[PDB]
Amino acid sequence: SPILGYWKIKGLVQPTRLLLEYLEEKYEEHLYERDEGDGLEFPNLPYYIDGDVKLTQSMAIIRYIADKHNMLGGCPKERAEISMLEGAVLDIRYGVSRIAYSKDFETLKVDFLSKLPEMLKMFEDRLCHKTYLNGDHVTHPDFMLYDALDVVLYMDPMCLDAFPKLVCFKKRIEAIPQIDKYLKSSKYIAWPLQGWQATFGGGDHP
Amino acid sequence: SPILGYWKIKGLVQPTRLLLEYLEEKYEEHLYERDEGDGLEFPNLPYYIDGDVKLTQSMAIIRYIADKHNMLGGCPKERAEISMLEGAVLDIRYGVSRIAYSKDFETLKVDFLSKLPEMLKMFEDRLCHKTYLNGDHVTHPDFMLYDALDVVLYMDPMCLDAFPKLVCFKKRIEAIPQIDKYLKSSKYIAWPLQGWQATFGGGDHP
Repeated sequence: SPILGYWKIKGLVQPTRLLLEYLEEKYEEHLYERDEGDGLEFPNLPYYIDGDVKLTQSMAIIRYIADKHNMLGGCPKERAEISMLEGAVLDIRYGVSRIAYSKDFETLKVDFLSKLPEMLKMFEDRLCHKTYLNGDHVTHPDFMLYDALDVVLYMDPMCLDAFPKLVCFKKRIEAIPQIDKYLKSSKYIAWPLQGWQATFGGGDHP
Repeated sequence: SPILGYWKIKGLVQPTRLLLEYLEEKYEEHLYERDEGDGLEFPNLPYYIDGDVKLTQSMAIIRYIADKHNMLGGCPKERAEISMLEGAVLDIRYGVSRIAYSKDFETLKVDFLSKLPEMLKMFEDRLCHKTYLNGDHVTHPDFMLYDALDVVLYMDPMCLDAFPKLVCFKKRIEAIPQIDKYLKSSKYIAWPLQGWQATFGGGDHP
C-alpha cells in the first residue's frame, strides 16, 4: 500500500490527496505534527513511497500518480497543455505561500490580490467552453486549481464574485461523489493551509 | 520554424535554450528588451510557438521540447525521477530569483547560501555514481542544473569548492560540442541573470 508523508496541513500535498481520493486509490499517510521536528534520493516532505518507487518533490509525486493512471496526456501536445495549466495554477498557489510567512504579509497581500483577478480570468475563460480545465474529464490540475481557490477564498472571500464559472467549478469538484465523501470524512485536513507558523493560513484554526 | 519568446536575459528560459542547442533544433527567438514593456491560452513570457502549438509556462515549454524528442522517461517511474530532479533544481533556481529583487537581498543571500550546500550535496551524490543526473545520457534537468550552477557561481564563486563532482559536471556540459559552440556564439546571452531591475544578477553587466 502506497505511503504519502507530509505535515498534517493542506500545504503542497492537498491536491495530491484529492487526486488519490478521486481515483479511489488506497494509501496510508505519515502525518507529521507541529512539534515533530524531531532510498529517498532527495530528502524532503512530501514523500511518496510505493512498491519501491521512493519520491520527493510534490509535483513529481502528483504527476507520478496521474501518470500511473494515464492522466498526463496522450501526445506531447496534450501533455504540455496539462503542464501549462499546472504551472498556471502554481503561480496562484506559490503566490500565496511566497508571502504567507512574511512580516509584511498584510502589505504584500494587497499586491497579490490586486494581480489575482488577471490570473483567475484565464481559468474563467478556459471554463466558459469546458467542464473541467482539460475538457470533459478530470485531470490533476483540476485538483490543484480547487486547492488554490479554497486557499484564496480564505484570503479574500469575495475574490470569486466576478468569476461565476470558477464558483460553479469549485462546487462541481465538491459534487464529485468520491470528493464529497472525502471532504466529509475523518481523513480531511481542513486547517492549516500553510505551515502552522504562517502569518496567513497558519495557526490551529481559521 | 519554432519561435521562443522571452526577455533578452538568461532568466527562466536559459535551460530551454541549452536544450534546443543540444538537440541542434532550429528555432528563432523573439527577444524583448528592457524598455520594450510596450491563440496563447495563458499570456506570459516565455512563449513557445511551433506548428500551431502555442505554449506559455517555462516548464511546460522545456518539457514539451524534451517530450517531442522522447527524453521525458520511458515508464511512469522514469518520468517521475526526471520530474524529481527538475523540482530539486528549481528549488535552487527559484531560491535565487525569490530574493534577487528584494530590498533585503544582501541579508537574504546569507540564509540562501547557508542552505545551498545541503541542496547541492544531493546532486553531488547523484553524480558520484552517474555521468549526468539521469545516468549516461543527457536529460533536460541537466541543463536546468547547469544554469543553476552558473547563477549561484555569480552569487558565491566558492560555493562549488566543496563539490568536485559538480565542478566536473559543469565542465562536462560545457564540453558537449553543440553547447561549447553555442556558448561561444553570437546567440549566447551572458547577462543579465534575472530581470535588469534585479538587485542581484540584474543590470547590463556583471
